[PDB]
Amino acid sequence: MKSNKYLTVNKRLPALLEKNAMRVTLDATGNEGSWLFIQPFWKLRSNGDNVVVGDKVILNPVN
Amino acid sequence: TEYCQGPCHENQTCIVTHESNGIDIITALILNDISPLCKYRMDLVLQLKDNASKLLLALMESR
Repeated sequence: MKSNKYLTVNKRLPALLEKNAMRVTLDATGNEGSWLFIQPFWKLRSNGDNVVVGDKVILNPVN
Repeated sequence: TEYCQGPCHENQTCIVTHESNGIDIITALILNDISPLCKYRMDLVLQLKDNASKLLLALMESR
């Protein structure tokens, strides 16, 4: 909210120093890859279940 | 249940006024659904709910 930018993951971009890691930054308009899937990494809810407030969600990359 | 499913009048007080949350755990058993168990197999969660309800009924009886 403060930065007014959307967290977007540039799949084809190395990180600052990681050898084989992807880059995630804040894009002001979205590169069509800014879709994140909230999978149930908490292991409590199930696919399609309401995202429990405080649940250990998994914001995995989509693109 | 079999402890207090009769009008024992003692085990019921012993259980409700317990500094363990167990009386709350029975309520949680009734209401809250067992997320991993229920999806894979639904009969056992039903049995748990039925037994919890029977225990709670046992907890009042002639009071």
